[PDB]
Amino acid sequence: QKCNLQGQWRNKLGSNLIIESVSQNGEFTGTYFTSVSLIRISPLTGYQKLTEKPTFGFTVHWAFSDSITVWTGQCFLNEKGEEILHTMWLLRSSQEKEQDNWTGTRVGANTFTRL
Amino acid sequence: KCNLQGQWRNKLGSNLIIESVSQNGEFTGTYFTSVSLTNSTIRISPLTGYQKLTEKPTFGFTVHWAFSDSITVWTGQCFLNEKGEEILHTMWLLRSSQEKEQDNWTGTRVGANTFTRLS
Amino acid sequence: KCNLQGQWRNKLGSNLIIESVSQNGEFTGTYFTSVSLTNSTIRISPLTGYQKLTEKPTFGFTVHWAFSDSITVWTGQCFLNEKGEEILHTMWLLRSSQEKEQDNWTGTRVGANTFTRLS
Amino acid sequence: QKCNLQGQWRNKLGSNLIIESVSQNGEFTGTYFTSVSLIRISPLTGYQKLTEKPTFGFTVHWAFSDSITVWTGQCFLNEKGEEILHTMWLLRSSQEKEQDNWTGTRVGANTFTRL
Ligand SMILES: O=C(O)CCCC[C@@H]1SC[C@@H]2NC(=O)N[C@@H]21
Ligand SMILES: O=C(O)CCCC[C@@H]1SC[C@@H]2NC(=O)N[C@@H]21
Repeated sequence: QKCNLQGQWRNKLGSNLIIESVSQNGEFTGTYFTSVSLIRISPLTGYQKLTEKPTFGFTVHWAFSDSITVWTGQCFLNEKGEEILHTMWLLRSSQEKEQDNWTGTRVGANTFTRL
Repeated sequence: KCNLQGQWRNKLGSNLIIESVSQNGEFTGTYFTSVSLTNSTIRISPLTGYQKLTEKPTFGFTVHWAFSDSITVWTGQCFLNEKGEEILHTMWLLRSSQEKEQDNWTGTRVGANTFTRLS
Repeated sequence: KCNLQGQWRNKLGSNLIIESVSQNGEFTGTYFTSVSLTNSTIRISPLTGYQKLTEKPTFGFTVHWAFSDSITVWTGQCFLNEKGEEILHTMWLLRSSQEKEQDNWTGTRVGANTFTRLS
Repeated sequence: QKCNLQGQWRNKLGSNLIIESVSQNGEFTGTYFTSVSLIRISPLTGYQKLTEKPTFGFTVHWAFSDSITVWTGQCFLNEKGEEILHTMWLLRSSQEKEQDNWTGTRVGANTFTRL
């Protein structure tokens, strides 16, 4: 356990984060399955650092919606010795007009643990 | 619709280049920041993300800084302004690498930037 | 130092008025927003907050919207620009009232605004 | 238990939030005691809504520091029937120059429970 993000993860909302083999340069791909909404299987792409307790970020391209979410976070080993992802996210909604842009960005935080 | 391809700058003078956009909305490119937290030499850094292929597309991307242990993500939407020029309204989160879990709370900065074409 | 007292506007046309500043940094005033989530009639709403009484003061405040169940908080810093005019750089969180705990995650919007004096 | 914010609260960082009697118009005052830093007793001022499951916000004026934090959130009764504050916050640090403003705002989330 050294925070190679590869594998399946869940958050408290019940969403599933599936991350593939991390490339030599830290790039990864995967799949996001969400139970909440403002059933979707959506692709993601991002990067992780190659260090101990890596930082990372990724974008989910929500299927059948005009929204996008980005997450960024860092992986740590908790007190019980297990890997936890601490994240914060921005959820962008599509606005009809430029003047409505101020309303288009939600923010939040979630922790992921392994399935 | 927008064409996120090409070169953009923000008010800080940072340069965003989107190299290619695929039919699934995925894109790749580079980011050259005019500002940093670190005292290390800034270098061009890679990015990956997605856009919607719609009118006034939303998009998001991650920059994997080549010169620090940080990561930044942006998400935003492209509009045409009054003059009919393309503008990307974005907000971003900058993650710094913390030493221990107990310091996690200090690790995330937030901000906004608007990108335009090079004048 | 800045004098946060008086009238300010942001790029959306919203009007921030700071009525008074006490020696402990506490201030009160009102906010009139040019934009809202609701379709209800916008009305002037009260605010309370604090500034540092330093050069280039940081500050924060909360607006208790009079016409909705939302709350917004801003925090920022005052600088002098190139022309020697006062500017407040802020970021804000807008909390909307959610029906149930399970919807909490949808409840917080974020953004940035800069405020200047009335021209 | 109907989310009158009055009383003592703690978050997972071990900070203490002390909120006084809420006024007729929803305004409140109080005191914030933090264990983390970038011992402080600091004043706060803010407002709560007068509704069920009230939203709220407040500013803490950190003693002996040039920083400010604002929180905004909503109070709910959890599954065990107890009051929880779900919050997000912006922490502003004082920058030396206008050009450094981009680096001055941290963001986060915390949940408070009663002491
Ligand atoms: O110093 C680091 O650790 C990485 C560089 C951070 C650059 C930040 S990220 C958000 C903001 N927008 C930019 O044009 N650059 C900065
Ligand atoms: O509609 C509501 O529920 C309350 C009005 C929200 C106004 C928002 S808060 C942040 C942003 N800055 C402004 O000048 N007004 C909007």
